[PDB]
Amino acid sequence: QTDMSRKAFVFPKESDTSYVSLKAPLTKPLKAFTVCLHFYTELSSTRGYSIFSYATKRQDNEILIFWSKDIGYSFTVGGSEILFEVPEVTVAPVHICTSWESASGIVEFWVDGKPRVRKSLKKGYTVGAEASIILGQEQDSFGGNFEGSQSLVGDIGNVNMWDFVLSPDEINTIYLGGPFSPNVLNWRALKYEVQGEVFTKPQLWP
Amino acid sequence: QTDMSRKAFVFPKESDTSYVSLKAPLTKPLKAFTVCLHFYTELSSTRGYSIFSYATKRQDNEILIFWSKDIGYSFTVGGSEILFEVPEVTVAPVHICTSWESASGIVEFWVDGKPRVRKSLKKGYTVGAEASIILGQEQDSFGGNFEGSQSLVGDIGNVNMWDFVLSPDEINTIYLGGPFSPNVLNWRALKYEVQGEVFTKPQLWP
Amino acid sequence: QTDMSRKAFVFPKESDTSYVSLKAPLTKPLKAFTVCLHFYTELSSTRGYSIFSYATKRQDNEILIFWSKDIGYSFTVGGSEILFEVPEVTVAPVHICTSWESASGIVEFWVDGKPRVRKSLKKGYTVGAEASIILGQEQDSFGGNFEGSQSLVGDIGNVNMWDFVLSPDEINTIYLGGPFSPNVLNWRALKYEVQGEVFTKPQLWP
Amino acid sequence: QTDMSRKAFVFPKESDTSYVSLKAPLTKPLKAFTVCLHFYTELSSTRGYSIFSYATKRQDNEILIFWSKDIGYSFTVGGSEILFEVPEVTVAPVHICTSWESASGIVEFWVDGKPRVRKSLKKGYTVGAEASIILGQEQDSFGGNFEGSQSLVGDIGNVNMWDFVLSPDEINTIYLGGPFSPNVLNWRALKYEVQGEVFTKPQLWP
Amino acid sequence: QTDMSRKAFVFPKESDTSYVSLKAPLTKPLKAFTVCLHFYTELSSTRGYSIFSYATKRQDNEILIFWSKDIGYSFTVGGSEILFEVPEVTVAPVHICTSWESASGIVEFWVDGKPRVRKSLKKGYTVGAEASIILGQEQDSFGGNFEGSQSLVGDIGNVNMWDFVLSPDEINTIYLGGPFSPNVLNWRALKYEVQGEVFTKPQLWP
Ligand SMILES: [Ca+2]
Ligand SMILES: [Ca+2]
Ligand SMILES: [Ca+2]
Ligand SMILES: [Ca+2]
Ligand SMILES: [Ca+2]
Ligand SMILES: [Ca+2]
Ligand SMILES: [Ca+2]
Ligand SMILES: [Ca+2]
Ligand SMILES: [Ca+2]
Ligand SMILES: [Ca+2]
Ligand SMILES: [Zn+2]
Repeated sequence: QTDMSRKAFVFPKESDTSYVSLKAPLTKPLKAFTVCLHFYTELSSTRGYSIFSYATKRQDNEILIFWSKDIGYSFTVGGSEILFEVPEVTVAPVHICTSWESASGIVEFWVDGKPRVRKSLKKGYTVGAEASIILGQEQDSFGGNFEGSQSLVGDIGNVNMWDFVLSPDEINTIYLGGPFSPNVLNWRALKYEVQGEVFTKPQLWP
Repeated sequence: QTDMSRKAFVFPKESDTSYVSLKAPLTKPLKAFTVCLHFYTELSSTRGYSIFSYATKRQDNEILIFWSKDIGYSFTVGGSEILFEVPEVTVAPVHICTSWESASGIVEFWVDGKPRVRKSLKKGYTVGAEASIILGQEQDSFGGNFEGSQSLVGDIGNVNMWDFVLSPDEINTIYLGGPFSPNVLNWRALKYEVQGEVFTKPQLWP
Repeated sequence: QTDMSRKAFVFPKESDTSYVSLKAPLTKPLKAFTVCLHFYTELSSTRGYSIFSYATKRQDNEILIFWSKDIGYSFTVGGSEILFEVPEVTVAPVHICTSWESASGIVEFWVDGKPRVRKSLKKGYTVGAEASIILGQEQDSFGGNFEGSQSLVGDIGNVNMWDFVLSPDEINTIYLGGPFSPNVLNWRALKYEVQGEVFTKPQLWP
Repeated sequence: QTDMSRKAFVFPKESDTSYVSLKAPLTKPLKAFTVCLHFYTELSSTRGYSIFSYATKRQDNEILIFWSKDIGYSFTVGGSEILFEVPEVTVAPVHICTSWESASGIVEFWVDGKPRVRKSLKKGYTVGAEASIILGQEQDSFGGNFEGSQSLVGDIGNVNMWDFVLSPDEINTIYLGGPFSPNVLNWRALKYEVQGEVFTKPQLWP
Repeated sequence: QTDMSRKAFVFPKESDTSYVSLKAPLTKPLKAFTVCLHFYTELSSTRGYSIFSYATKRQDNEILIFWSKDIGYSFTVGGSEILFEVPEVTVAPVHICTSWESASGIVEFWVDGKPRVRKSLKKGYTVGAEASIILGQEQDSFGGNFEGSQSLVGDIGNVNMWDFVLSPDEINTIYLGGPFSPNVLNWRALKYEVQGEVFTKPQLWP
């Protein structure tokens, strides 16, 4: 349990061996979640990259937030993908929150505190809770099989996860700053293991 | 009967089966009206879609607010249409207010609190009081004959209707969300029925 | 003799029969004038139109403010024309003031409270006192001979006229909504006759 | 000497006969100077024009501030020219200050209170003190030989000249019109002669 | 040892002979550093130029901050270059800070107080302490071999340097004007030699 407040993980160049493994108190399967995080990369007009990679022993893409060049954000749950298209890239750090709810299939995707349209994905599914949660690489197997062509080059931080859907008022707090207590991954009480070329530095964003 | 304040209807996937039917205490046929609503969709550069479908047994397009692909807003009263061309799509929630007065034929169309020029439509006509008012689908018959290629995919809310023409000052109060009470459809006391895949969630816009 | 404060004339369709004639209490030969007004039309990228038409029995274009397609504002006194070119159309209400002085020939043209450069027109000329002053149409004879393809379609209001050139401070006050006292035509004590399809409605601009 | 505060000279049409001669109480040659002024013209895309023409018996362009069509501002000392190119023309009144110091050759050119990069011209030169200073026309001889295709059509005023280089703090005050006391030409104590069609009117700029 | 507060160096013309050489008693090789400065030039869309050139006998580009036309900022440590692409030039003074740490190889580049992505250069290297630190020219040997085609034309000032990586809050303090004390180069106690056409003038930036 380490407090990572105001610090981010830095992956300064492309590799297939640099990653952070985040440990969640494994539990019953999830019927809903929210994941929020900050990241900052120049890779967006060049190639695609994984932002957050959650795999189970039986599904490598159990939850995957990904940037796909010439498209925009890619969001996948239990192997099924949906797109949130982005016509202009930002040259600045980005905050995202994304959520999924089994009962409705609704996915929300929030970029710098502003919502995309609601979309539909994997209504009725359950997300497994024996997970391998990885920052900086895209998993093709449980805890492994990374591709350098999907590695994250740049900074990522403030990764928090909850097992329910945050309301728009709660998102606004996470984006602007205020008190909250994530119950799956908490940045202020983070259990993690680093591997390869990854550094811990003061965050570049407010 | 339900205060829908801060909530919206969500239509997360294309279909011809998902809709909301709004119930008005309607008695007197209409010689004037104002409709205002907020909606959020990414469909605008892909296809046309219906925003507000008001149908009677004599005229399926008695009041129709529609987005026409590569044209802009389409406004229909008693089967006759007028266009408000839009050169550039805004991809963000939009507030619209539209009004018609039979005496002059004057139509107004307001987008995010800004007026379009006044136009003329159906001077002398009377709009039927026995109506089916639908969100999410376009009616080709009283309460039905929907076409999936005209469904709204996204969120709609703050739907309000009056049986007279709001003044520019009153429109501004609606847009900034000051106190009002509509006399045909009131979002703060709405009676409605839901069909198919539609959800009620906290509104995405402020 | 009517206070038109906060109201505008609406000309919702193309025609050669809808117009307003304004009556000055006057008849003194003009050695100078200023004309101010607000108007709102969506015609500007499609065709030309008359904005303010002042005719005497000797000269149909005695004072003429006109929009000419692909050029911009055309301003004529005593049948002689000067242009104030406009590269990009504003699709929003516009406020204009224009003035002329016989002694110097100096013309000013102010758009949304901002001055165009001073130009020269008809130095030494006298503008006739007995006039037909028309809104909505362009006159080719005293009080008539209108051309439908040059009709104003949209709203016009706040029309005022003085028999001297307003200073830049005075125009700034008129634009910003301060106090002023027109001595030829006064929108707050307006004597007029309407013909054809013209309506009086709350103004759309603040 | 008259106080011309709040007034500007107006040259309403092209000519080669309209100009204003400004009288400086000059004696000792100049080893530095600053000239500031406001001007407003719409000529900038169709031809060049003189802004401030200072001539000596031995040199017609002893100091010349000129607008070169398709280039931007042209600044000359003792017949040697430097350019401050302008990619996009502003169609609004402009305030300029420009300075030159013989000890360094450094030229400054400020446009609407913002400094261009410093440049180099005529280091060690001395500027003649028996001068003909004209507005409205470009001198090819001491007090004459004007070219109509180089005449200023528009307004000019707030013309002030010191025999030293103003500091950045002082320019900011001259742009803000805080207090200042020029020692060569003082718009508040101006001695001048007019010729041809030039008018004095209240300034268009605030 | 001069207090340069509120002054800048001015290089008014392109040459290969105008430069400033900054002196300080550095003894310890550098395992980290930060440099900050203001500069202002109009060269950016015409050609490349050197902003801060730090050479050792071993390496002419030991630390080099450089502008490359049609590309952006170039940052070099020990002859190894990284780019920070800039597609739209800022035609105004700019403040930059740049830092490197040997332990991680992480480089930071901040423009007008906002950070670029973190990149990687020369992990494990050491920057030599016996240096030639030049403004105004780019070094191809220890203290010389200047190329006029890489000369800086414009102003530079507020040059400071430290032997450690400034944190984000420390950069804020510098950019926003708070008191600070640098430990390698200090604008308030600057020792230097100058050759050629270089002037000291009041700074053009705040
Ligand atoms: Ca995978
Ligand atoms: Ca993969
Ligand atoms: Ca229909
Ligand atoms: Ca249909
Ligand atoms: Ca005509
Ligand atoms: Ca006519
Ligand atoms: Ca000359
Ligand atoms: Ca000449
Ligand atoms: Ca070199
Ligand atoms: Ca070189
Ligand atoms: Zn944040």
